[PDB]
Order: sequence, then structure tokens, then C-alpha cells
Amino acid sequence: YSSAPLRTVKEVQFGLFSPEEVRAISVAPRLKCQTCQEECPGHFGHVGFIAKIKKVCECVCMHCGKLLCKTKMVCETRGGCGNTQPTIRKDGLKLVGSWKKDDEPELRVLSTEEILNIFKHISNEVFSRPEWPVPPPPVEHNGAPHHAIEEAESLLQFHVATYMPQSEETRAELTGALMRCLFEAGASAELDDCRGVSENVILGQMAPIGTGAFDVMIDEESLVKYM
Amino acid sequence: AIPKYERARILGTRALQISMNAPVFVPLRIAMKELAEKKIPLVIRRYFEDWSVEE
Amino acid sequence: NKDMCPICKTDRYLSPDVKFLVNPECYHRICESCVDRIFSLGPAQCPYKGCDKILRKNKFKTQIFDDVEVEKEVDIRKRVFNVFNKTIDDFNGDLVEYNKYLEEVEDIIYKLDHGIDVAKTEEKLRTYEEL
Amino acid sequence: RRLKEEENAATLQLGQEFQLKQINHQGEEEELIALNLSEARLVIKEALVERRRAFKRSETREKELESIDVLLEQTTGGNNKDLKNTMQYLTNFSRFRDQETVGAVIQLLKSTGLHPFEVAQLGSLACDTADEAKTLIPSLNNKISDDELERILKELSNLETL
Amino acid sequence: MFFIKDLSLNITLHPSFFGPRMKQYLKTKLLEEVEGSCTGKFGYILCVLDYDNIDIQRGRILPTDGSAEFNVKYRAVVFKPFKGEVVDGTVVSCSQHGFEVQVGPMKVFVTKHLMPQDLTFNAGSNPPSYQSSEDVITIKSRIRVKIEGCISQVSSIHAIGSIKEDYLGAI
Ligand SMILES: [Zn+2]
Ligand SMILES: [Zn+2]
Ligand SMILES: [Zn+2]
Ligand SMILES: [Zn+2]
Repeated sequence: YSSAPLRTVKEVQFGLFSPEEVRAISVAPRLKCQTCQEECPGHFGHVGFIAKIKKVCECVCMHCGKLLCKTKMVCETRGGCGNTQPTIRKDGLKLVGSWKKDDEPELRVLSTEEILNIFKHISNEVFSRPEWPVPPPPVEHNGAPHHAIEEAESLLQFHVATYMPQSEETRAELTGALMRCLFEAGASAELDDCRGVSENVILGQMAPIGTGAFDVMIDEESLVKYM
Repeated sequence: AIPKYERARILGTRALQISMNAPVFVPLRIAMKELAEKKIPLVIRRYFEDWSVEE
Repeated sequence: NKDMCPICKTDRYLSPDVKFLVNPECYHRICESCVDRIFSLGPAQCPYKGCDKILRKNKFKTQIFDDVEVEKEVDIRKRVFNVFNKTIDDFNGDLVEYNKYLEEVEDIIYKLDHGIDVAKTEEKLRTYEEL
Repeated sequence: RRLKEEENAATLQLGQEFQLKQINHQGEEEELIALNLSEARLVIKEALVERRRAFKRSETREKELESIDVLLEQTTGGNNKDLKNTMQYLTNFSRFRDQETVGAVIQLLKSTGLHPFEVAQLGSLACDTADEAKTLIPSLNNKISDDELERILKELSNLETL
Repeated sequence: MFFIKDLSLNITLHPSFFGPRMKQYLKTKLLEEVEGSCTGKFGYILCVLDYDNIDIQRGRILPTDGSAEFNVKYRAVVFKPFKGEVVDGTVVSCSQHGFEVQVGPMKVFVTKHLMPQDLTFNAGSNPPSYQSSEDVITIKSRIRVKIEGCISQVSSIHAIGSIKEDYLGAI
């Protein structure tokens, strides 16, 4: 038994975790459960956006984070740095930028740190940002040449990608991200009103179809007159 | 509130109430009898407009 | 004791927002951060070696005159002037009496600052206020 | 579009549900109703007697305490231990007994213009000097002069019963 | 502190009460469920004012439960403790860790670290009491306390008191 109010899910607001929230949500046997001594839902602890990341990088300058779009190859210094934006291509699980000279073009790999820094410089503000949790049981320091670090980072990225009638009621009786199916919904902070049959079926609540398209209230005006 | 399948739910809803020892003003058979005599004290909130089962 | 708290040694360069306050009890400079840390919970001994006077948190106030000694004289004079309030008219034009009265008040303030006769001076001050 | 100021009586930061401006059930703006111990005692007992009257239709400290206790038992249901402790606490810690005394106190302190919380403290805590009130009620600092508070406290003790 | 607060509640009636006098049962449920209850958001809900004017909106029948949910609006006096507030009470329990002060429906706990250094615990006196050169604090002794902190749970409120500041302690 729980003392909290019993409610129904009226909206599902998809979004994306912030690094702060993942650390805040995390409780760490801590995932009888050592955290609640219970009924236990499961306590958290602490690849699909590569195309989106590439598009964002092409659509914005990669030095000042100011909107330029993909075809543009110059910052158009309006506030700007004037650097010529590279042509970004997706190779494996990495992004490679190429600069054309003013004679093969210069090429280098845009480090994930560089991409993150630029994204943080870019001007949903609450639920899903471009810059942006271990499932619970129920579900460089020294030396390290650049080659070794790059190989380790590639292996870690590859591993991450791979990892990712019993009642009288029934007796008598006898367009939303969730409805379509989710990554896109989280990126755009899509709000699902849960007005469709699919959403209610997923959440296990009475659907607004047939006997559920209305509400049965209780009237006291008739009750007093019935005695 | 605008100023002034339903049968299946009302019959089942009142049948459950009767099975739970609710007063009878006239379990599925009892609910059907109440509906026939218009003695079901509920209002259907069509989505809104509130309509009494009696009317 | 130039631009930092003697207790926590917080320099103004590293924390420009730091400010200092003085309690009229022993006129000891201390930063507001230390004041909140120490005296917020309750009264406690002043955190200087050789000083044991109990000072309250509310009594802390900002320092106006840079010279600490002048601050003591003014505050003591403020207390004395509250008890002693007279004008030339009060003496009915007697300038000699007015001048003598002012001289006596200054002597009282000087004695309080130097604590030569604090016990007797305080008793005399109390008697006049009641009267 | 909603996601994640600690409450402090001294700073008059009472939280979200006890803000200065309140909305009643009629939608009309109203001032937060904060009651001193004497005012709260009258409100609770006045409601209890009215409730007792509705049910039937369908002085020294000891005698008043007994009268309150018997009334409380008659006109309250189960799980009334909290209210029993409250009435006992209110009767043994109030400063004004009759309604006239409470009315005068409200009229006196309503001219100060302080926060409803602070005025309730003034009528609930006995103090002798403005320094005691200032330290016991920090919110009064830099809001009311010592002379004004001194006269208010002296007048408050004048109307204190017995 | 005591307040008068306009509150709302969601009462549920079993179908057994679906009679011509269901409103009377709602008033009984409101009194028997709210009065004496400790809502951490609003404090100790003590008494309900205007007992003959509670607003009872149209009830809603739950799909499978069969009960009717009623939204009830009422006026009640609620006691909400705030940190930094000064209260008076009578000590009810004393122990080595500290003593409890009863303030209305609330109990305030004063730990050793929140007491003046002069006060010392002593179990020799029966009942155990805290003794100091100027006075002794024990059960039934009136104490003026300042709430240093409150932990308002969903249905429980606890506070820690301090008596170290000036003009506090025994009256
Ligand atoms: Zn758990
Ligand atoms: Zn640029
Ligand atoms: Zn310091
Ligand atoms: Zn000192």
C-alpha cells in the first residue's frame, strides 16, 4: 500500500538526459533492495544520433557555434570568425572534416571533445538540447601516444554502439510518438497527449473508445429523490 | 460544462456497485431492472455535456 | 591584518566580495563569512588569542572611520550623548555653566575610553539616565 | 515545460503554499491569514461549538481546559489525538482570553504594516524589550524602530489577561 | 505557526454509501480523514471551519474500482512549523541525546550539540534531567525553542530545536 495519490498518465514528455540528471538520478545491491528495503521498480546507477550530429555540425560553424547551410563553406564574418567550414563525412563511427585549399585538401578527424565544445557554444531548451544511466537489475594519464588513445576511444565507441472477464464491468460489457512505434521524439522533446488507443494500451489505462469515450459521474439530485 | 456503448458501461458500472452492497432503488439483472424503470442515479459526461440516465 | 580575515586568512584578491564587520565589544575586525559560521548558531567567545569577551551576532556593524581608536571614541560618545542631552537654552544663557557642563561630559567620555574609572563612571551615567 | 529558496522564517521565505498573496475558493485575492495563539484558540473553539450546535440540531485555566476537553471529545471523531494536544497547548500558552482583548490586539498591531507572520509572532511570544523581540523575530530588523516596538510591547502587556 | 488555509481533497466513497444521504458521509470522511492528519505540504491540519459549507463537486465513478471520487474544497486551520521560528512548549521526554518539546501537534527535538555548554545531562535525578547552575530542564518544564530545521515528509513532519541563542530556554 502507498500513501501517494493514484493518478493516470495524461502526457508522455520525451526528452534527453542531462549529465547532471544522470548523476542525480543514480543511487550508486543498491540498485531485499538495499536502497528501499523492498515492489522495487529498479534504481539506476552511474549511435542513433550520428546523422543528427553530422547535420548539426554542417549547419553551424565549427569554431564559434553560430548559425551560418550545409553547402555554405564560409562563416560570413555579422558576428563571426571567418573560418571556412569543412566538408564533414561519416567514416565508421567517426566524423572527418576536410578543408579545401585556396593540392589535395587538408583532412583531419573532428574529436568528440571538439564537437561537444562547439555544441555547448551553440545558442528544446529544457527537455532536449544538442549537447545531450546504468539499467537496473530487472532490465592518457601517462604516456599513451595519440595512436593508443585513438584506438582505445574507437573501441569504447564501438562497444557503446553495440550495447545500444474477472469483474462485473467486463462481464456486463462482454499522432504521438508512442502511437507511431522514439529517438527522434526525445531529440525534439515530443509531447505525447496519450489520446490514442496505442498510448493507453501501452500504459494499461482505459482507452477513450466505446465505453471509455465518456465519464460516468454520480448525481446527488436524483439520489435524494429516490427515497 | 455546457449548460443543459453508454448502456453497456452504465449496466456494468451499476452492476459492480450492486455487487459491492450498494443500495438498490428498484447483479447485472438488478442493474437492467433499474435501467428499465429509470432508477440509475448516474449522469453520463459526454465529451462536455452532462446527461442524466433518467432523462 | 592588512586586507584579510585574521581567522580564516581570506584575501581580498582571491575573494573580492569579502567584507568585514566589527562588534562594539572589542572592536575586532572579522569577515562576514566567519561571523555567519561562528555567531549565527549562538553567542561564543571572540576567536582571538587572549580575548574571551562574549559577543553577540546581531551587535556586529560596519566600520566607518578607518582609525579603530576614533571609532571607539565616537561610539562611546554616541552612548554618552544619548544619556546627556542639553543645550545653551537649558542653562538659561549661563555660558560658564554650559562650558563647564560640556567639559564634564568630555571627561566622562575620556574616562570611559581609557577605563580609568569605568566602574564609577558607569554608575554615574546610570544615575543620570534614570533621573 | 517544468523541471527543477529554502524555507526560512527569519527571511520571511515561507515557501510556495504560504506566500503573502493567496487565492481563495472564490478566486478573490486575499492576504495570508496568520493567527497568533490567542486568535487561533478562539477560531478553533468557535468552530467546535458551531459544529456541536449543528450536530445537536440534526474563567480559570482548569475549568476552561476541562470544558474544552469535554467539548472536543463530543464533537470530534477518531484520530483526534493531535487536536487534543493542540487545545491543551493553546489554553496553557495563550495571552488573551476574551474576544475583546484579541480584537484590541489585532487593531493595535494592524497599524504597523509588518508581514502577517511577524505580527502573529508578536501576539504569540511574550517579550520585555525591543532587543528581545528583534533577536527572537529577526524579520523585524530594519522595519520598525525600537521606540515604536517598545511602546507596542508595553501596550501588549497592558491588555494581557491577569 | 498557525494559519487558515483553503485546501482541497479527493475523498472516495464505497458504493455502499451511494444513498440519498451520501453528502453526510462525505462530511464525516472529511473530518475523520483530514482532522489530525499531518500533511507535510500544509502542516498539521487541525480543525475544519465552516463545517456546514464544504463544497462537494459532482463525483466521478472509477472504471474498475466502482467507488466515486469527490473533489472536496474546505477551510481548515493548519499548523506549519518553519525553521528560524520561535516556539514555546512543555518538555515531554528527556534522554542523553536530548529532550523533546511538545509544541501543539508537533514535537521539537533539542540535541546535545544545540544546547549551551553549561547544561549537562544527569540521570541521577528521577526522571532524568538536564541540570545547569541557573536552572534545571526536565519533563513538564516550559521551554522556549527556535526551530533550526524541518524535514517535511509526505505525511510526517519532524523538527530540530535550539536553545543556545539568547532569550531562549526556560521561561
Ligand atoms: Zn529498490
Ligand atoms: Zn565561425
Ligand atoms: Zn574569516
Ligand atoms: Zn575579541
